[PDB]
Amino acid sequence: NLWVTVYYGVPVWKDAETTLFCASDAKAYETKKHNVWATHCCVPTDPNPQEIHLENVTEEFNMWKNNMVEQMHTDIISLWDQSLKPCVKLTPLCVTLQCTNVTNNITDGELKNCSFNMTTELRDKKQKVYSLFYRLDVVQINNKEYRLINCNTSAITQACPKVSFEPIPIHYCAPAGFAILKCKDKKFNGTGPCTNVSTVQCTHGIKPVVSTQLLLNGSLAEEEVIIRSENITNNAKNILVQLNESVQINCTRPNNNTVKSIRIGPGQWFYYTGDIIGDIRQAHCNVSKATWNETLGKVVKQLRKHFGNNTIIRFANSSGGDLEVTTHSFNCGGEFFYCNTSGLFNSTWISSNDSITLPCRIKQIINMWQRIGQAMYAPPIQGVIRCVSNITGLILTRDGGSTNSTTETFRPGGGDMRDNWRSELYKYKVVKIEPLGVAPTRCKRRVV
Amino acid sequence: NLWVTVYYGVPVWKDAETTLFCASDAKAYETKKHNVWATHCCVPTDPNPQEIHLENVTEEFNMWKNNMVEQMHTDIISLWDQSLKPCVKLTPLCVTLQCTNVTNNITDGELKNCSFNMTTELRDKKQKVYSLFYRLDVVQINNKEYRLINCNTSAITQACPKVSFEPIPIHYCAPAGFAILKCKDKKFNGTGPCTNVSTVQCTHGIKPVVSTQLLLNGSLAEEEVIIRSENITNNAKNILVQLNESVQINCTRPNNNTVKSIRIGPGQWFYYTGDIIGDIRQAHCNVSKATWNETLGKVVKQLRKHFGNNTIIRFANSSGGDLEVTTHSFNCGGEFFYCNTSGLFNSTWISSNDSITLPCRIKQIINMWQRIGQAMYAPPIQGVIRCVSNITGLILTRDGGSTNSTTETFRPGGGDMRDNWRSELYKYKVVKIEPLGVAPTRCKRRVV
Amino acid sequence: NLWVTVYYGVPVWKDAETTLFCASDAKAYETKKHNVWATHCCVPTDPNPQEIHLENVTEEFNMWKNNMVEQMHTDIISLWDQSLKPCVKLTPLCVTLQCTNVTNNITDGELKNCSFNMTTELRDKKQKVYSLFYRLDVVQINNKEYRLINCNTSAITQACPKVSFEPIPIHYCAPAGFAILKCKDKKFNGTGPCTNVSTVQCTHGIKPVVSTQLLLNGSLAEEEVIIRSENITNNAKNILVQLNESVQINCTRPNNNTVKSIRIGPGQWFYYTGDIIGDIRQAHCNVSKATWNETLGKVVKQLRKHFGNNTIIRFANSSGGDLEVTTHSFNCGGEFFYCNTSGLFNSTWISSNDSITLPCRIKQIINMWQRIGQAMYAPPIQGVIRCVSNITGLILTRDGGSTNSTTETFRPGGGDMRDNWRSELYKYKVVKIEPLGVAPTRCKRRVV
Amino acid sequence: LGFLGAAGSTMGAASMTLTVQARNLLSGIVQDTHWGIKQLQARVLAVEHYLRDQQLLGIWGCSGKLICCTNVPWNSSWSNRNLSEIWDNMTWLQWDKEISNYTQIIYGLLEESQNQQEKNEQDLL
Amino acid sequence: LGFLGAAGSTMGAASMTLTVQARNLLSGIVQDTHWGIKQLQARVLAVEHYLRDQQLLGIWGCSGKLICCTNVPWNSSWSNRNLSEIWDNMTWLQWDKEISNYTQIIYGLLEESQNQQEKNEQDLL
Amino acid sequence: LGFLGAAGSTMGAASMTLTVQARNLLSGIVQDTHWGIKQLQARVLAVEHYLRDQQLLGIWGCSGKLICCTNVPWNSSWSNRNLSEIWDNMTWLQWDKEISNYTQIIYGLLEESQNQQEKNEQDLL
Ligand SMILES: *[C@@H]1O[C@H](CO)[C@@H](O[C@@H]2O[C@H](CO)[C@@H](O[C@@H]3O[C@H](CO[C@H]4O[C@H](CO)[C@@H](O)[C@H](O)[C@@H]4O)[C@@H](O)[C@H](O[C@H]4O[C@H](CO)[C@@H](O)[C@H](O)[C@@H]4O)[C@@H]3O)[C@H](O)[C@H]2NC(C)=O)[C@H](O)[C@H]1NC(C)=O
Ligand SMILES: *[C@@H]1O[C@H](CO)[C@@H](O[C@@H]2O[C@H](CO)[C@@H](O[C@@H]3O[C@H](CO[C@H]4O[C@H](CO)[C@@H](O)[C@H](O)[C@@H]4O)[C@@H](O)[C@H](O[C@H]4O[C@H](CO)[C@@H](O)[C@H](O)[C@@H]4O)[C@@H]3O)[C@H](O)[C@H]2NC(C)=O)[C@H](O)[C@H]1NC(C)=O
Ligand SMILES: *[C@@H]1O[C@H](CO)[C@@H](O[C@@H]2O[C@H](CO)[C@@H](O)[C@H](O)[C@H]2NC(C)=O)[C@H](O)[C@H]1NC(C)=O
Ligand SMILES: *[C@@H]1O[C@H](CO)[C@@H](O[C@@H]2O[C@H](CO)[C@@H](O)[C@H](O)[C@H]2NC(C)=O)[C@H](O)[C@H]1NC(C)=O
Ligand SMILES: *[C@@H]1O[C@H](CO)[C@@H](O[C@@H]2O[C@H](CO)[C@@H](O)[C@H](O)[C@H]2NC(C)=O)[C@H](O)[C@H]1NC(C)=O
Ligand SMILES: *[C@@H]1O[C@H](CO)[C@@H](O)[C@H](O)[C@H]1NC(C)=O
Ligand SMILES: *[C@@H]1O[C@H](CO)[C@@H](O)[C@H](O)[C@H]1NC(C)=O
Ligand SMILES: *[C@@H]1O[C@H](CO)[C@@H](O)[C@H](O)[C@H]1NC(C)=O
Ligand SMILES: *[C@@H]1O[C@H](CO)[C@@H](O)[C@H](O)[C@H]1NC(C)=O
Ligand SMILES: *[C@@H]1O[C@H](CO)[C@@H](O)[C@H](O)[C@H]1NC(C)=O
Ligand SMILES: *[C@@H]1O[C@H](CO)[C@@H](O)[C@H](O)[C@H]1NC(C)=O
Ligand SMILES: *[C@@H]1O[C@H](CO)[C@@H](O)[C@H](O)[C@H]1NC(C)=O
Ligand SMILES: *[C@@H]1O[C@H](CO)[C@@H](O)[C@H](O)[C@H]1NC(C)=O
Repeated sequence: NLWVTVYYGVPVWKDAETTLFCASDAKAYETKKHNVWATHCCVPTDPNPQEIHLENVTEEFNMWKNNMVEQMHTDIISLWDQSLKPCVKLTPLCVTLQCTNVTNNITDGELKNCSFNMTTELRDKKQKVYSLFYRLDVVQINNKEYRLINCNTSAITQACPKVSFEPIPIHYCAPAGFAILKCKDKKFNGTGPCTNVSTVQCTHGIKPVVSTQLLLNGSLAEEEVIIRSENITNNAKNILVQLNESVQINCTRPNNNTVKSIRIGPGQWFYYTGDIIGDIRQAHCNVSKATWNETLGKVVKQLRKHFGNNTIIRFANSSGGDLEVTTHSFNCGGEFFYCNTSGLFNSTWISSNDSITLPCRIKQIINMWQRIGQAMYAPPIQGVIRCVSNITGLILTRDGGSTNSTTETFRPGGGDMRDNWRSELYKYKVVKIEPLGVAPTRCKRRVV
Repeated sequence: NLWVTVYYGVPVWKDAETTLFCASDAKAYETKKHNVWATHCCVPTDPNPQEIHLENVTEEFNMWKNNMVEQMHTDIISLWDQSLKPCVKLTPLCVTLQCTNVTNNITDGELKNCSFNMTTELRDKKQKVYSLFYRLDVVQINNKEYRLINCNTSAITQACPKVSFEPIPIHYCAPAGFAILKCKDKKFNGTGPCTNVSTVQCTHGIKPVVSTQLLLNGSLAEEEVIIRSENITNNAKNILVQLNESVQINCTRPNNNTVKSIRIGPGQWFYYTGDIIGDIRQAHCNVSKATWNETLGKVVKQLRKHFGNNTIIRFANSSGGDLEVTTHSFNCGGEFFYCNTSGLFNSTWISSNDSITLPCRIKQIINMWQRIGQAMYAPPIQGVIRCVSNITGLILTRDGGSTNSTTETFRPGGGDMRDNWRSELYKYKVVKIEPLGVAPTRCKRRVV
Repeated sequence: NLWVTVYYGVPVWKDAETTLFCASDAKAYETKKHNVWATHCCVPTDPNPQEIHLENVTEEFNMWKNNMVEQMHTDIISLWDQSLKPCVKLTPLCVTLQCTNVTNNITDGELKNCSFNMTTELRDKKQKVYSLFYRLDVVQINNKEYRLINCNTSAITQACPKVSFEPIPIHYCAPAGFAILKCKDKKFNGTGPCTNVSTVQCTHGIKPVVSTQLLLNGSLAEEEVIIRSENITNNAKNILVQLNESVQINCTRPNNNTVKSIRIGPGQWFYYTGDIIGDIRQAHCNVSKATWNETLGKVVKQLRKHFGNNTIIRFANSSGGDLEVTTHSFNCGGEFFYCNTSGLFNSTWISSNDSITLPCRIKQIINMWQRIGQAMYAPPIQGVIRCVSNITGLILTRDGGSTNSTTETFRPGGGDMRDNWRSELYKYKVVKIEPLGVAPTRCKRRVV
Repeated sequence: LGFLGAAGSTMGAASMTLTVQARNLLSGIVQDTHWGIKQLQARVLAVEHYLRDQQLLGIWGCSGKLICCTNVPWNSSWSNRNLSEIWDNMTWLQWDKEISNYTQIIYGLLEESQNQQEKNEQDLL
Repeated sequence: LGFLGAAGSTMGAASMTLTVQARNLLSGIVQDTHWGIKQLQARVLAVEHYLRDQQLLGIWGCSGKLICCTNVPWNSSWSNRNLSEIWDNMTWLQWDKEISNYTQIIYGLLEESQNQQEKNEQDLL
Repeated sequence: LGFLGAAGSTMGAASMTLTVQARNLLSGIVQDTHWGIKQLQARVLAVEHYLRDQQLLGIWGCSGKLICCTNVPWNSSWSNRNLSEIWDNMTWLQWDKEISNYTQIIYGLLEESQNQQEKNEQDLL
């Protein structure tokens, strides 16, 4: 007795994967022409109503199957390459250099004094160039001869000194026909249904921060530290630990650098490290010990709900790999740091700052994204760098190999940058609206 | 008692900015494969009804807020760069050269005889190259050594010898939903309402002519010389003077040049100036004095309606700047001329040709658009160049600093190429058609 | 008494030219990352109903006016260039080389032993390189000095050793609104009406095979050999001969090559011919004589229906031109062969294999498509190549100049690659569906 | 019975299958920088063609119909064949050949008759 | 009489020519990598504008009409002019200037009155 | 009350808000070579989806309606629930889960019933 009735404009949707548009936060800060993110995401935001609650609607979320992480990965890499693309190349620097130790005010030889004949603006002439280098960028050929470490593998391009990569919050917005569903459940662990759901046109602004083994400058958890993993019991997976409190880390590049330049072609400029004013000190980062200790104790209270509260949680340092794998990698003041983390994971829990200083390495040729391809050269920065970042979470793995002794070992995980972006993206899902549908009614079409 | 009635297809519009499509004039002349404009604007025209009068419609125009000038600027530059892009680069020529004066049949030394070892098709060999150069492209390094003047600033690319940039008339056509409104009011001064309005699908064909301090080959005013300015009383603005009569200017490159070539790589060809057959003469342009005098007197009659007819109009030459700023810059026969203008502005008006010859400079490395970036190299032209262009208008500024003495001084203005295009564009406006709208009627919808 | 009635969704169409989408055959074979065609036509097929018969519909086909050949030409060339584009260039090899004859186990000197100083990864150093070359790629400069034959004309780029160009069947699919009409008439000669017509969404898969003077690996004719020409009686046109039986041709590169490599820049790798293990033999191809003889006799029976069965058909070899013009050109095992064909056309017909071996030339610098532009360098292949291809048709021309003696001479034609693709494309036509139309009915609109 | 499966059918029989062709206009629903542009352009072109057919039906007052009777009389000068041949013996492809030179005449007339009737409706209300 | 040929005509006279402007929306039917993208973007933009007009007419219940009477009364606050001036003395361009600030009011009201009536039809059936 | 604001509402209550979702299809109205292409492709895709919904409503005879009764009877095999539960207790998202496997059945039936009725109208005229 019922008939099909067709309804158009029906408030339903399906899981969907599309490309979101990016926007800067209404260009609140112009950045002039010196910021890559601001330049790319030139599109403004608008402080319109931000969300629509969906009462009585339960939606299923899974942060490890969230394609927005793939979009950020793709867009971040793509922009970085477009940014570097028009800059001056360093092919002319793939030469043999003669090097000696730098001994001036040095207690540890991290730097080498190297020199070579560099191409000048005329093809007929070369300029003798003398500058200091970090050992991490220099390899012996065999007052020995050395070369740039990557000149056998790929081209090296100098980053334009005029372009900052400083993260700005970026909002991602749905295309017409799409909506983003946001989970506000304070207890959401990254997988399953969420009842506290509202929709948005755009995500809030997320900074495109890149780091290894430690999550920086993200949002904080409410009430408790939340540990999220696709597979908690799998020692092969990274567990993302979101703190409900931040910890500050104070990093520096203490050597007062004097930057020198040279014309190496027709308007082709190269910037070199020059020399250091004053004495030499290792790059380093400082963390208050008690704060760190409290932070791990909080992490332990949470690990225990997954592994047993009769357990022993042991922390340990990185198991092995390259700097890009084992150290805490971050950009500070525009420079690239590779810091030790082992002093942070030297304790176990068994069921006047007094800070810890972590030594750091400085490297100028960057194997960005751990991708085989062109390397970036980071031009030197004049003066001294100091910055303070917010530790907002950790990335850990277990060693496994357990015999159920109740003692488990946790070490820095890291690797894939996607896992940092997941820290904010776990809250959002993209769906496609499907407005056309049918239902039975007690109504036959009138036929005329 | 009235109800909303909705009407679709309503003949109304809004000011709008879009991109117009370009077309050649139905490819009346093929140009073969040797013309850049013809190649880009491959789209034909059609001699269909050209215009629709809009009786009783008054439209407001403002030639200084007309976005079509921005489009021409963008398209002209973009095409020029795409045209140059695939041509052979002159990076191999950024060498040190030894130079001596050219003295052969010279009464004024404009040319230098320079030589160097140039790269040949094999990487193992160089060819000694000897050629003559204009001083404007050559800078001393310090039988002294010299270099190409721009090899410290940017790459220089040789224009393909096979591609002409000779302006062809280009028509600009509206996208669907857009229309171009044309003002035919003979007294229109560039700003305000116009009642003589008709619409067109496309503008008439406008040649993409580039010049400094003098408008060439444009249309003429009817009845009187018309002086147009965004701000008449502002001495900081250019006044565009459109003549109602043309004045011919006869320009030449009198030196019978022999062009020589060389292979400098794998099919990489370079063309050089070689030497000169016969004697040496300065490049120059001729203008009949009386015609010029009448022309300025006509301009004065018009200046007086803006500044007072009890005034004295004094003309003077360029105040300062580079050749690209102070001279009359134009392309003649494919060559780039920078001519003196001071002899044209040596008079004042107080309320058998007998021509004036203006000496000219020839330059081959062109800082096109006064943009910082790659330079173009203009290959030499075989033989002797003669051309005649039409002076159709002037670009002037006032010095200002007036004490109301009633004597005002007018000098060549120039600078921005946009101002030349404005000379034709002032007649046209782009609008968007908005067909959907409402009005009250004595009619309620019948509800069934 | 009849009125216009408008019908929408009418099953009619017009001849039309559009771009078809390409698809691999459902990625039945992955090819990993080593096949260019598979990479480009990443789009899968689907074994859905393949065709719709159109009973009582006669359609007119013309294989020489079929724009699908133009699309294949354009897409094949475009892909080939995109494939080569990112590979390492050989500009550094355009040097002068010293050469001597290779005499080691040689009875015929096809190879030369040449050496030079090659650029290494550092700009300060060169490596002496010794390798063997085929004479076809080497030209004397004038223990004499030689150069790469194309270094005066264009850049040479090394094909990536990781990318195969092995043809895969590619299907071409219609855009929405378009359909492809297929003629299944076994007697269709390439022009005129066809009653055996069905439509398809996509063509069957056609391999993008390139060859000169002999059609390879195509489909076979049913019942008889079919000779197709736009102009049968015009000696200036190629006649396409489609066999109803295949003939196998066994080709080889007998010299057991050892491949050597060198780093010539920052991850820039070059692969060279090294040397040969064992003795030297000419490249060659074998065809059974009797099979070939039967094949030509079948061709003759068909030529006679066009020229008279009282005729004499004489076959002769290529009249002249370069290897790319006169030889049988094909890719075998990845190598480029230029084989003699004259032994195949040494007979006339007048109204234990016993094979014929055709000597072949091997060339590494390829003037692909007979286009002026960049050359491709084919890196050497390790070991020995053997392959067997299917002769599926011939491309012939007549000499003409006939005095009606009844004896006509047929020679290899070739030239344009489009003619090979026509061998399958003759079966298909692209049309645009035009669903909107009208017809008279005995029905006036009811006006209310 | 397939797209264009009705091509050999008589016009009458084929009119009963019009939904078959209508549904193939938007088949793109089911369906490298330089290449991608050309691939995208093709979709845009298909959309404009679709919209034009819809606009014409819209203007003529047949926006919601596959088949509609109109207010334009048939001209024997376009075709002087009887309806019996046209609907029972002839197919649509053949018919298109018979009257294609009048396409623009008929369409202009359809626009005019509908515009007049829409005005009549507004005046009657 | 040309696109916008009715621009100087009175609103009444101009309403009789509405098909003239409607047919110029899809004129793209009759109508270098970087350049081509911009050229293509222009076509896409024209399509979206076309579709929006059609959607609005659709929602308001005027999907098949050039002219439709609605269920929204006219507000004298938008315009207190009589219909005689509006239809016989004034042109559409002038009218747009007179009421453009109410465009969104009228459109919102049209959506509401039609939604209510569509519900009434469904309940009546 | 926002796009999808009716998602938790019963189907009946939600049907009264259908204009809310319809108007969000063409929101692109309000809204670097490689990047620009991808941005443009997204707009083209949204357009095709819009058009397909409109075509289906067109074919089914619901081109001008948000809600339409049809000539296809409801199958208890798709759902044997009563209308009272469906309209008053259940929401549309839940309903979609209940009958999504029959989408293509219902749509095919709708095309068939409308084609038959359009033929009936043409024969009656
Ligand atoms: C986590 O978040 C923290 C901040 O919350 C980030 O650290 C900040 O990083 C920025 C960028 O390096 C630092 O800003 C720099 O300050 C330098 C001088 O500071 C004084 O002057 C500025 C002028 O407005 C005042 O705002 C400031 O209070 C001080 O008075 C500037 O010289 C730097 O400018 C650089 O870029 C411009 C671009 O054109 C160049 O012209 C300059 O020469 C120079 O290169 C820059 O502005 C900021 O101080 C940092 N904060 C702290 C606490 O140190 C972390 O980096 C972030 N971590 C992660 C992982 O994202
Ligand atoms: C007309 O059609 C014929 C076939 O019908 C084509 O000839 C074939 O060409 C392919 C490509 O060169 C030949 O395949 C090659 O075989 C080599 C070894 O063969 C043995 O191992 C394979 C492994 O699966 C078995 O399938 C095969 O039966 C044998 O057991 C491989 O080493 C070759 O691989 C190459 O590419 C890969 C890509 O990653 C590289 O890694 C390898 O190192 C290597 O470079 C390749 O697979 C095939 O044998 C040929 N057939 C015949 C009869 O010889 C004609 O070319 C075609 N003609 C035209 C004009 O199109
Ligand atoms: C092709 O033509 C034949 C006739 O020449 C068509 O056959 C008709 O089929 C219908 C089906 O019911 C019969 O009623 C007719 O009597 C048949 N005609 C004759 C002369 O017997 C056939 O249908 C046509 N094909 C198409 C696609 O319509
Ligand atoms: C422009 O205004 C004039 C009047 O100022 C319009 O002239 C009217 O033309 C109609 C045509 O039939 C006459 O009936 C009127 O009597 C004329 N008006 C007067 C005052 O005589 C003219 O039509 C207007 N232009 C347009 C495009 O409508
Ligand atoms: C979510 O569910 C609650 C009930 O569980 C809904 O509350 C109803 O609200 C209407 C509003 O007039 C009342 O008439 C009903 O009596 C309420 N239900 C009960 C059981 O009291 C609430 O509206 C639902 N949310 C949504 C979005 O519909
Ligand atoms: C610096 O001194 C250490 C001491 O052993 C030596 O090994 C190293 O090679 C020296 N470096 C240079 C560049 O001399
Ligand atoms: C430049 O090259 C010469 C080799 O002839 C070398 O002695 C000199 O040290 C080089 N210059 C520098 C700064 O190394
Ligand atoms: C040419 O002669 C003038 C005369 O003073 C001199 O200054 C100039 O440098 C000379 N140029 C060359 C290249 O010798
Ligand atoms: C080439 O270089 C040599 C320097 O060794 C120089 O003497 C010679 O003059 C150069 N050739 C030319 C034409 O300047
Ligand atoms: C090889 O020998 C032949 C014999 O005449 C000679 O002509 C040819 O030039 C030789 N080639 C080389 C590289 O010596
Ligand atoms: C390298 O160049 C030198 C010239 O000084 C030449 O003698 C030598 O033979 C070259 N090397 C090779 C392999 O030809
Ligand atoms: C269209 O006009 C041409 C002109 O010769 C004519 O041959 C053709 O048959 C005409 N077609 C129709 C349908 O009248
Ligand atoms: C719209 O509002 C502005 C606000 O001052 C007013 O000046 C203008 O006349 C208004 N237009 C209409 C149509 O009411």
